[PDB]
Amino acid sequence: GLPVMNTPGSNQYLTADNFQSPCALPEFDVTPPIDIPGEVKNMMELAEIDTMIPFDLSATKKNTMEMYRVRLSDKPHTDDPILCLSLSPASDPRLSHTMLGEILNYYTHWAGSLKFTFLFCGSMMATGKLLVSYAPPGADPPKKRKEAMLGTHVIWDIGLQSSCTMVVPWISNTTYRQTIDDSFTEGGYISVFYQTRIVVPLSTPREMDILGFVSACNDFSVRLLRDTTHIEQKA
Amino acid sequence: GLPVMNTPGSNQYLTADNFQSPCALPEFDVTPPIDIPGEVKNMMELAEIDTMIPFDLSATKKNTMEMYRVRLSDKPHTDDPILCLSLSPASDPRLSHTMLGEILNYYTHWAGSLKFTFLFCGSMMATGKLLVSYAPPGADPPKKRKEAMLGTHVIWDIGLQSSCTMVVPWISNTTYRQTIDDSFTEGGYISVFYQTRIVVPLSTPREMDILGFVSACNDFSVRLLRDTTHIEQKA
Amino acid sequence: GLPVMNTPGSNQYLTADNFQSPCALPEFDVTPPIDIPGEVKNMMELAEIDTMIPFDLSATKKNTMEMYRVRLSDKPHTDDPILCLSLSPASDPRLSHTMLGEILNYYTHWAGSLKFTFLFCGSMMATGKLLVSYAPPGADPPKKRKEAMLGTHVIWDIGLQSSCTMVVPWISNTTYRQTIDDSFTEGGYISVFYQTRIVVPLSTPREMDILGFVSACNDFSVRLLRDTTHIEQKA
Amino acid sequence: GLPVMNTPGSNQYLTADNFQSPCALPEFDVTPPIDIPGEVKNMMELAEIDTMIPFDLSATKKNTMEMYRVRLSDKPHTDDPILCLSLSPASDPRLSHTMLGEILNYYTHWAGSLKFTFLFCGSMMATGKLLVSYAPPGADPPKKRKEAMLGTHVIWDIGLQSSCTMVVPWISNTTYRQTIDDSFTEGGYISVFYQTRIVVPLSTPREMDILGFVSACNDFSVRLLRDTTHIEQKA
Amino acid sequence: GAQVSSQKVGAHENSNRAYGGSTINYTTINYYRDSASNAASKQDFSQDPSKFTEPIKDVLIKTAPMLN
Amino acid sequence: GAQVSSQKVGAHENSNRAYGGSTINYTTINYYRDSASNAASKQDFSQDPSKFTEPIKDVLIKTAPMLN
Amino acid sequence: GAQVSSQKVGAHENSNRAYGGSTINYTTINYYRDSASNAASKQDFSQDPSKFTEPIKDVLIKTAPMLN
Amino acid sequence: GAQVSSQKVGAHENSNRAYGGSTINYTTINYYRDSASNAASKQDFSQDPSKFTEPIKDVLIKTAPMLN
Amino acid sequence: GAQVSSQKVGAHENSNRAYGGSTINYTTINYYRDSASNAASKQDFSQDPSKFTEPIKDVLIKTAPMLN
Amino acid sequence: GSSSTAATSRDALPNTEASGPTHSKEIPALTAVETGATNPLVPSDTVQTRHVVQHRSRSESSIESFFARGACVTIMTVDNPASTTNKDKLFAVWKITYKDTVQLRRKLEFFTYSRFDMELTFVVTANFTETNNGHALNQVYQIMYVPPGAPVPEKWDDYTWQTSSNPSIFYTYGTAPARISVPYVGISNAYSHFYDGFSKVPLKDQSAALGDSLYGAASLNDFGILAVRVVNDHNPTKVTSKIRVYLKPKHIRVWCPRPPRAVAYYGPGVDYKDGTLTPLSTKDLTTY
Amino acid sequence: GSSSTAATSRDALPNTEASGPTHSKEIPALTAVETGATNPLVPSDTVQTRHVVQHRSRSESSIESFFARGACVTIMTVDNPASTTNKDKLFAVWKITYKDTVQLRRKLEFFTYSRFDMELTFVVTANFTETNNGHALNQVYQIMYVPPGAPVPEKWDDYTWQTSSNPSIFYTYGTAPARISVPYVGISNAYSHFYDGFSKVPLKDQSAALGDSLYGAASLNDFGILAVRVVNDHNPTKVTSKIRVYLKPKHIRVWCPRPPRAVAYYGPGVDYKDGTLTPLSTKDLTTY
Ligand SMILES: CCCCCCCCCCCCCCCC(=O)O
Ligand SMILES: CCCCCCCCCCCCCCCC(=O)O
Ligand SMILES: *C(=O)CCCCCCCCCCCCC
Ligand SMILES: *C(=O)CCCCCCCCCCCCC
Ligand SMILES: *C(=O)CCCCCCCCCCCCC
Ligand SMILES: *C(=O)CCCCCCCCCCCCC
Ligand SMILES: *C(=O)CCCCCCCCCCCCC
Repeated sequence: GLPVMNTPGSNQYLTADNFQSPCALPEFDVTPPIDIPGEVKNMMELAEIDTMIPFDLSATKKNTMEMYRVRLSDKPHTDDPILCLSLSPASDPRLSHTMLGEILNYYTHWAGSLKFTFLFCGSMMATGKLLVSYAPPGADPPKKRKEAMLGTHVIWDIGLQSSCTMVVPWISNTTYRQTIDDSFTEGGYISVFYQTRIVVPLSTPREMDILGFVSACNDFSVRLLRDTTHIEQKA
Repeated sequence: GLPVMNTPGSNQYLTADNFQSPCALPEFDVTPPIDIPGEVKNMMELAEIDTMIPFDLSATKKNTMEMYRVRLSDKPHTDDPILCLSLSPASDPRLSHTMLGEILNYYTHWAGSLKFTFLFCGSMMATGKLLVSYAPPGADPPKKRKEAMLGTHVIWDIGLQSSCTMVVPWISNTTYRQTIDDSFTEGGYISVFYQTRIVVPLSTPREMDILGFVSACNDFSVRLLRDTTHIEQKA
Repeated sequence: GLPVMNTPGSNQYLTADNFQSPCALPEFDVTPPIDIPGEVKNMMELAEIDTMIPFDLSATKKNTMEMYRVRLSDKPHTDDPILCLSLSPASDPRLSHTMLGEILNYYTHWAGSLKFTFLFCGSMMATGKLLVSYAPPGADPPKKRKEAMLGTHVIWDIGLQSSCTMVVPWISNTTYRQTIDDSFTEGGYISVFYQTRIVVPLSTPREMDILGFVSACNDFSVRLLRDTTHIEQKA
Repeated sequence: GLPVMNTPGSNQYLTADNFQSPCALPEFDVTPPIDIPGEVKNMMELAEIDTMIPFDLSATKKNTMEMYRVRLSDKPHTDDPILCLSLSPASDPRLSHTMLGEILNYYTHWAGSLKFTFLFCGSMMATGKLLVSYAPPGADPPKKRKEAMLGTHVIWDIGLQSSCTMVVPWISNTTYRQTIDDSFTEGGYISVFYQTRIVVPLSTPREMDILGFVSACNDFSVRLLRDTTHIEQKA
Repeated sequence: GAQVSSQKVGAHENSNRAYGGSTINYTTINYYRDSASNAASKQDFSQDPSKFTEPIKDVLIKTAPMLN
Repeated sequence: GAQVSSQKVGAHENSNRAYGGSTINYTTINYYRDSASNAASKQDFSQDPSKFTEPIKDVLIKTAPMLN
Repeated sequence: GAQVSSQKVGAHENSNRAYGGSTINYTTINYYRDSASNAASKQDFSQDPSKFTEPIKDVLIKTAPMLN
Repeated sequence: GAQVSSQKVGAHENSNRAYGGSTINYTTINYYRDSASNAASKQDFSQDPSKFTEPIKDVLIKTAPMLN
Repeated sequence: GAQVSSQKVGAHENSNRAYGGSTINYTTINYYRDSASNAASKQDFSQDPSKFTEPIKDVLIKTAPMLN
Repeated sequence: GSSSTAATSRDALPNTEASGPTHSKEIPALTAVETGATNPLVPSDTVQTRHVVQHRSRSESSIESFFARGACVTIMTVDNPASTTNKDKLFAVWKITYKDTVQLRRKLEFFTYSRFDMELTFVVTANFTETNNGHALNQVYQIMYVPPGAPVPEKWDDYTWQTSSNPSIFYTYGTAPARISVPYVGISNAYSHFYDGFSKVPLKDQSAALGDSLYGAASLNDFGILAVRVVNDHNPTKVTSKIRVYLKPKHIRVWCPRPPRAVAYYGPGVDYKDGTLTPLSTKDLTTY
Repeated sequence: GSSSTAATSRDALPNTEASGPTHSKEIPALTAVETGATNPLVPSDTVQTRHVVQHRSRSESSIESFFARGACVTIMTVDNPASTTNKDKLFAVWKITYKDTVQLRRKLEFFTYSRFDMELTFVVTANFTETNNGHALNQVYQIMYVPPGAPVPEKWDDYTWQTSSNPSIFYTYGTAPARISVPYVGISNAYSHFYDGFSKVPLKDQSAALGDSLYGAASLNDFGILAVRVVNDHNPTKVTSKIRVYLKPKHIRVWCPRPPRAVAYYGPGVDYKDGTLTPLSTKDLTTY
């Protein structure tokens, strides 16, 4: 026979291998594909779709439809935050179960720009200006508009175009970040503030909700496939 | 030796494999073929041959020559069925032991059109019109001519051409059906009715038989080879 | 290393295999051939050589020089046989230990034409005509000249050409026969009769011997190598 | 992986094999050769060098310098031998420890011509004629000049060219001889006789020595490598 | 002495610069002198079933009366 | 019937007369007639996400008002 | 340094676009320097049996008397 | 897709019609798509040590005074 | 990068359309970068023994007197 | 160097053509099965059809593919007992056949005649039988093909196991199942799955006993035997082993189709046994 | 690169030609076996024949194919006992020959002389012998070829097993049977299966004892010995092993055909033994 010499690795089963193997059903008459609508070629296509953020995970709102509603009101101007969220897309509880977060939990590393879009759901008669902010990490997390306004931000004017997008540009020391809470690869702070105040005329609801959505930009990628902690099978 | 590394599958014996192996009788002087009549190249050639259906499997007729005879008579017109059969060619007891059925029991999946041909065996003086029907599944199985007549059907006029063929066109949701009784891949209903009635003159038998045959059309195929339940070896 | 996958047959030793193997004496200075007379290229060359038949295996003649001598005499014409032998070249006791028979006992199958040559060893003054016969199988084996004369035969006139050959043409239902006694592949009957009678003048021996020889023709072949029952080693 | 099937021989270690194997010191900076005088390319080059024969292995001379000296004297002519030796170069005790003999004891077979050269070490005033003989085997070994003179021989005249060579031409039935004492491949007899006598004038030593040497000719070869019995290691 | 043949591809991977599309071939080399040692090629032929389905001496024209 | 393709090299060894630089290729030969037996080539295609991200009938121009 | 030779095919599979017909060859490569290591090729010659069956000095013409 | 390269031969066998002399080459074929799977080629480059031994802004001329 | 060389055939099988005669070659491919890993080729040279058998300064003519 | 590759088994079946309403003297539906022919209709002969590009093929029901599987044809038992046993060391002898089991036999018997190369694969298993703690070293088995006429072994260790000419496989326990191929070895131009005849003509002039033979039997199918032994000498702890033989008919041609076996097999011929003759179950004529 | 490939062993034999009635002075049937020739007839010389295209060949009876099988030529016993044994560890010594068994010997002896390369395959089996529960670890065997003249081992562990020059095989128990090839190594131009002579000429002038030697013996066939040992040190539980040696003569030529051995072998020469000289059985001259 041809002289051969077995190397290390011989007879192992690596579950990530990629080898040929004999067919148990030779000459099977395979059914051809049809052109089904909705084919997907890459998981990042799903990450580019806006999905809604469960912002309010208070003890009574978490795990109910109310977790998605951020309540605003026509109260006098304040510089205090409407919401505060950490840019940890696979591990902050508000982002980790969005479609982007749930795909990032099958990978160890993420990189690229993200975007947050907010939808105003008050009445047509309600007006207002809000400030949406992203502060890259390393300083006191913004708790007042004065600090949030110094980072990346969009001042949103509410009106006929119902929604507003803030892009979180990829700003990072490492070339990829971890998909777990980690200080070395921390991403910074997202916050929303009242810029002026919500104003309504009489006979109008004085309280209303905004909804927020997150999606990846076209420069976004992930790597190092891994199992997720989001499902388990006990016994 | 050439460095090699064994992969999974090494040393297994897959009974469906297709490998080379050393010859125990090298340089054997093989006897050449002769041109024997009747060579077969594909099992579906056998499925295209008409074979006779054991339609009447009553407790006293089953397993006797009488199971193949469908008795008709010159009785007054009725809309009630002469016979009722399910289009389950490998598992309805009337079809599963025909040559088509017995080949389909070596495969898991079947697809394509079928055809039923009936032979009138009464006297030359007997006349009549019958209605042969195929109703694709999903509605009440036809028990009256009124319903059977709404599906695929052939009205057979008895006469010098002794026989009549109804084609069961391949009409199916799945691209292949199972060769077992299964609702998801059910095939529908075959039935025969009196269209007018059998009429005979005097001095003529008033009762007579028809024989039915089934065969596959040229668009018929099977796949996923499997063992049959039609033979066993106990101990 | 190159990814490989062991198949069935791996590590077996098939005694009929034909593989390469490492040399235990590399660069050995091999002695060259010389042109020795008598080289043989195929065992059937040996089967084409006439060797003498032990025709008379009676209890007192078997295993002695007398077994090779067929005794004739000048007795009055009879239609009764001088000898009777079955055409089973590897298993009839008279043929199986001839060179043809002993080579056929290393093979399972034989095919082709054979030939029997008889040598008259009486005095020059003795004359006679004999009938040598081959009857292909399926009828009563010839015990009288009347029946033997209906098959393949040669009438031998004794004279200056001392010997006479009868060819047993390959006449067989199967394409090869078994090298054991077997009815399905039986070969038929060889017999010799007096055609007129042996005649001698006075002062001449009235009894004398003939010797017979068998050899294969150029259309003869064997196959399926096997061990012989003609040698053993007890304990 | 590529389907493979292990043959016999797999995993054995044949000490005469010749395979590749991984290097334990990859990219080692090897020291280059220099042109050292005295390179040898084949062991038979050493066999072609004259080395001295221990002819006299008497109980008191063996294993001393005296074993190499063959003593002659000016005694009256005799036809009796000065020395007698068998042509068994690897196994006669006088030849087996010469360089030729010790190389032949690493091989099973030897073939070719040999040569014996004798050196006269008497004084310049001593003269004489000797007869050196080789008798190929199969007859009474020569013990008298009369018989030795009938085989291959050289009559040596002692004089200014101090030495004389007799060639033992390869004369053998087999194409190679064994390197052990063996009758079938025996080589014959070497002997030396006085042809006239040694003569010296007065005031001259009347006894003196000759030394003999053996070497292979350019047609000499050996084969089938084997271990020698000339070295051992007890426990 | 390699035999290169094409595969009939059933499920195609998302690839046409390596798998699914640009005809995927496979290679066979016979290692033995005896052809009985060979694997099966499975490159087999079909035939018309007529010697079993229509063994009648005079040709069947299906649109015509079989008996005439 | 070998398929030769190129590797996308990540870490490069200090070498450009053998490894890192002069395009490193790899070889694939299929051993089986059934394409289901094949390894995955991983030479896969991407597509625009628009059928999910922008399934609207009238084209989205991002610099313009979405509602007009 | 491959040797390609043809097989004498006995049973032929139903195939002439891969097996039975278009001459089936096989391949041999010797792996060893010593020819004693080689497998047997079995490509052997036959000869006329005459040196054993007809070793007579004057040629045998079978239609003629052997003794004349 | 074989890579053939030469070996730097250290000890040479007594041979120049097969080993020692007429450049001995070796062959490499990569079996995997990922270049991390590759063996090391060891065909590596050297460089001048100057970025460590002479990191001075004005060029060192060794025959000259270093300080001038 | 295969080396093909010829074998010196000792016993020849009855064959000249495959074995014994039409020069039988064998193939070698080195799998390793280090030449120490190579098998021995055994394609070796001989030399004249003169540096040991005739190391004399003035040439030996055997038909002549060695001392003159 | 490289060779590169008329209806084939994997070709797509015919497309359905669109067909519309009809009113004419053409009568595809009427026929006469008395002729012995099957009516060659397709759906467009009796209903309106649309156009359909057909992609299905009959690739898996070619003769080769229908038979491309190893099937178990026998189980052979052997053992290696202590030397102190009263009982002889068991070696096995099996007359080669596909008729000792039923599944492959039924598939081949869809046809009257066949030609094929045979691949045999051997699966070997072993076990201890006496509730003892003694051990055994790895066994080697000899599988010897003894063709008709060769001496059948009478003892596990007699001279016949020398195998100078019979082919033998020495299989090592725990390695990949052994495997060999054999050519088409029939003494006829095809193997006969059915032989309607005898091996002897009984003659009037001969006793009935002398002219008698079994119906349907002939050496057409005598292929000899496999003889199997454990090569290892006797061991103090007894080990028993089984060799399962799998047959795959490859490179196969078949002729003259037959109705498949419908009642249980009963010996190597077509005979049937009382009490097994009712394959069909009860079903009423007008019940779906 | 690729080499691609006068009567050959697998060529079809000659066709039968059609021949009709005859009446003439041509006399194929009459002959004279005194000449030493066999009459070269074919059936058309003595009967009417039809034309037949002959397809049979003599491919399996070429010399190479007749001998293309490994045959057992010896069984060697070795063991590995406890160190406390009174008995020495058994290593085996076998003088290489094909005459210790009978089947290959009889086939080679259809000829007087032969030339071939030899393939040796080694099947190794082992077992426990004392009804004990103790165990043993996997054994390695050394098979050393000791050519004539080399020191034969006297102990399982003496210096000769160093094998610096003898070829040795170290075989690991449970792996594929070991195998090597050897060239034609005869000291003659062909191996002699029969040598009608002596290795010594007895001389008148010498004692009879000094000139004596065995009839038919010569170093033509002394090939040395195989020496085999279990390399593992002594173990508390004794294991016994057997090495079966199989010889296949490949690349073979043979000369001068002989009648095959017809009575039992009796030693390494052609001698026979009383009581074995009756190979033929009883059969009456006029009985079929
Ligand atoms: C060492 C293994 C040797 C195997 C030997 C196989 C011997 C030939 C077997 C022929 C199988 C025949 C199958 C069809 C039988 C039939 O005619 O009904
Ligand atoms: C490590 C294994 C070495 C094997 C050594 C084989 C030694 C040569 C054997 C020659 C076998 C001769 C067979 C024919 C004998 C004869 O002349 O009768
Ligand atoms: C055609 O056969 C020539 C191309 C050779 C390609 C490499 C062959 C791979 C190894 C086959 C070894 C010989 C098998 C007995
Ligand atoms: C294309 O395939 C021709 C080049 C062949 C290169 C060598 C093939 C290596 C061995 C493949 C064996 C066949 C696998 C079933
Ligand atoms: C001729 O030999 C050149 C074609 C080479 C084809 C591939 C060789 C397959 C591996 C052989 C390795 C060397 C064996 C010692
Ligand atoms: C370049 O690669 C073409 C030359 C091919 C030579 C033979 C390849 C040897 C086997 C490689 C198998 C594929 C490895 C995944
Ligand atoms: C020269 O080497 C090019 C011809 C390649 C023939 C096939 C190579 C066989 C496999 C070698 C693998 C690489 C070894 C590290």
